[PDB]
Amino acid sequence: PRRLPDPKFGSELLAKFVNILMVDGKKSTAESIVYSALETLAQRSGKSELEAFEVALENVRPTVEVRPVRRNALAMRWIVEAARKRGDKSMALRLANELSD
Amino acid sequence: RKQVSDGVAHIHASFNNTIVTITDRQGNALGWATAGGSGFRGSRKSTPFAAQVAAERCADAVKEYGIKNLEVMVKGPGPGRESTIRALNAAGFRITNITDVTPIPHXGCRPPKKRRV
Amino acid sequence: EKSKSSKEQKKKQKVIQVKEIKFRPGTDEGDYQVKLRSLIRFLEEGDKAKITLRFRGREMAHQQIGMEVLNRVKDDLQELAVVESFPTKIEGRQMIMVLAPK
Amino acid sequence: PVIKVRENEPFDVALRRFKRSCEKAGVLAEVRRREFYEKPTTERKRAKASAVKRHAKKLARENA
RNA sequence: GCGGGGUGGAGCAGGGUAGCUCGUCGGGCUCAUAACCCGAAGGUCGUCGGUUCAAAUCCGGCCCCCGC
RNA sequence: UUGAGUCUCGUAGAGGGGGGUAGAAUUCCAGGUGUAGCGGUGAAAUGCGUAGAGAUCUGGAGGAAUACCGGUGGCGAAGGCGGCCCCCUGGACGAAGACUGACGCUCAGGUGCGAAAGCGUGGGGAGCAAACAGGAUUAGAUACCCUGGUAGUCCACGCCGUAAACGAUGUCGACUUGGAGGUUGUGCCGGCGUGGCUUCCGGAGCUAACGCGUUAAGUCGACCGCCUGGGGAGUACGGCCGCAAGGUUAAAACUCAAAUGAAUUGACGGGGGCCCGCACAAGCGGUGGAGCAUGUGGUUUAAUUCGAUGCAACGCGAAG
RNA sequence: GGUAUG
Ligand SMILES: NC(=O)OC[C@@H](O)C[C@H](NC(=O)[C@H]1NCCC[C@H]1O)C(=O)N[C@@H](Cc1c[nH]cn1)C(=O)N[C@H](C(=O)O)[C@H](O)c1c[nH]c(Cl)n1
Ligand SMILES: [K+]
Ligand SMILES: [K+]
Ligand SMILES: [K+]
Ligand SMILES: [K+]
Ligand SMILES: [K+]
Ligand SMILES: [Mg+2]
Ligand SMILES: [Mg+2]
Ligand SMILES: [Mg+2]
Ligand SMILES: [Mg+2]
Ligand SMILES: [Mg+2]
Ligand SMILES: [Mg+2]
Ligand SMILES: [Mg+2]
Ligand SMILES: [Mg+2]
Ligand SMILES: [Mg+2]
Ligand SMILES: [Mg+2]
Ligand SMILES: [Mg+2]
Ligand SMILES: [Mg+2]
Repeated sequence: PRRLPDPKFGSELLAKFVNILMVDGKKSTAESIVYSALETLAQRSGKSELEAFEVALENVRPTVEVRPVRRNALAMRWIVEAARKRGDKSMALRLANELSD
Repeated sequence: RKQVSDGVAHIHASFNNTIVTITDRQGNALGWATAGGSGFRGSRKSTPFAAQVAAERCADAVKEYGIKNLEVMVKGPGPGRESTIRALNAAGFRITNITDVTPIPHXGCRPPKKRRV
Repeated sequence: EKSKSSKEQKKKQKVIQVKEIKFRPGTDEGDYQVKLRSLIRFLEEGDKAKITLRFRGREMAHQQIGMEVLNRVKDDLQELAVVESFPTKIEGRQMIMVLAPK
Repeated sequence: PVIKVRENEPFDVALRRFKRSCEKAGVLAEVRRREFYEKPTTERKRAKASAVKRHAKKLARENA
């Protein structure tokens, strides 16, 4: 003004991602959607779940110059926004399909 | 057509518009291009970028004459003074002498009245 | 193309704009005549005139004062004008007679 | 402001020299003052206020 | 007599594919008002059909209506 | 002979009048090259351009003004005066003397000079530009803005006689602490003096205060001009002056109880400077659309009890 | 950044 690691992969970037996906404090609901999405992603790509997630972020990450914290924050926000718009049936698959694309 | 080794880039940089004209050394017109003719209209013309584009299209007009040397002759207080010559050098002409024309009366005629705005 | 010129000559066809003189329930003869003059001009120079009367606060309770002003304009601008529209109700606080060149 | 690019000089360095040649010579300031007519009383008034400012800054530099 | 046109209340755009202006109403903005901004309601488009895949559209009749 | 003049020698200066001339720039004309824009604004349009513009280059024509130097620099009674050169010409200042011997100061009336606009006659006319024409803007736009554009601006001669013609400060003389500069002489040995003009600050003193302050608005003397509440009014009438526009001299009735100056405290400013608050920005979730709850306005009613109304009334007094 | 009016 005028004046925590995600517990399944050790990436805080995914802990942030859970938080952006989360609605109404429902953090466990959010966690399941994202993990389900990452395993789905891995089965239809074939990496460790972060590499595919990070390649998916690289395509969205915007370059006034965006600095790298806002960059990944924007990317993840745009991914989640893009995912929620779609007509795939669950958010897990919406997220998996959006990440794939 | 004729080939010309060395040319002259006359940059009429007014406040509202930029005219870039490549001539021979004797001031015979080879090609010209303006910010107004570069898909900028109104006060879009009076930016450095619109002059930059006008320079590039002027360079493209005089590709056939096979010019590599240009002497620059910038004239006026226009926003696109330096952006033209920068973009002319980017086209790949070796800029020799860089020179400010700009007609100054030594007194001369009475100017129009000040705009009350 | 200088084609354009065709339009410039085309554009020497013409155009009517409507010009809006706002009267108030109690404007005085002097200013009436000034605004009346403005309209004569407007009209004679080939233009329409959205004449508006604009009741303010309680004045809305004597709308009939207003209507008399309009009716005076109609009756003065008689040989110059025909009265596209007259009002009867007082929507908002306004009465918006539109006159046109006879 | 005539700037021949000397034996083996970059453009960016050469452009800095040209812009500086114009800045010293007084071309953009000169064109702008000659854009609209200033009548002598305005000219003289402007020249007085500058002289007052210049001098008053020296008396602010002094007494300090 | 000869034509034009009949299009939301207003008037004016618009071979099929109806707006635009101002009313008209409500909202927003403001301390308040005008200005400004947004939304909605208003036509079936003179009528009668034929005719065109299309009827504001095309073609005629008719109602016209004023200009003349 | 100390005031006031004259002479000798030298100095600085946009002082004045006349003539000539230089370079830059705008416009225009004629060509060459060239090709679709140019110009303009807050945004546009009018306008200009394929009968070739704008741009660029060569040449020509014409008028007006003199960049830099340039300076709270200079000169002039004031108005004003700015390229360079010559001719004619006015004033100021310094150094030493020599000379005249109060020849002085001020000045009603008078006489002349007197920015710009304006007027008459005849020229001239690039640029600029009242009026005007068109294009915009707007509630309107007789404007501000845009494109054009006539008088005029320029010259000669004559007229006008006014300006915030201001230092809003009459002219002349004498006297009265200082400081820092500028400009222009001059003596003496960069320094040390000494004259003229001039800028800024400030002491006593003065002043309502602001301020002025050896260039006084201080302390005095000479002479002139002028003021006597505001508006009416620098108007009417009369005279004088002018071709005219108008100028100059200059009231009264009446009406008002004020008008006014400087400064103080606020407040305010589409004045400047520095800060803060979920004020904005960055976010996340809403309201505004739907249904319903609730309050209010309105309307209705026999009554729809009274109160709360921008922020700071409206699930508020009412916790039923 | 500039619109007026109580
Ligand atoms: N017309 C009416 O009755 O009302 C409208 C008027 O109030 C508009 C208002 N106008 C202005 O301030 C004038 N200032 C002087 C130059 C002209 C004009 O600009 C205005 O808002 N301007 C805008 C431009 C504009 C005009 N119409 C719509 N918009 C503007 O930018 N004004 C500037 C400002 O307010 O600082 C400035 O005055 C300006 C720049 N350029 C121009 Cl033109 N004007
Ligand atoms: K006498
Ligand atoms: K003229
Ligand atoms: K005091
Ligand atoms: K008289
Ligand atoms: K009296
Ligand atoms: Mg002088
Ligand atoms: Mg003067
Ligand atoms: Mg005297
Ligand atoms: Mg004159
Ligand atoms: Mg004359
Ligand atoms: Mg002009
Ligand atoms: Mg003009
Ligand atoms: Mg006087
Ligand atoms: Mg006086
Ligand atoms: Mg002082
Ligand atoms: Mg006094
Ligand atoms: Mg008089």
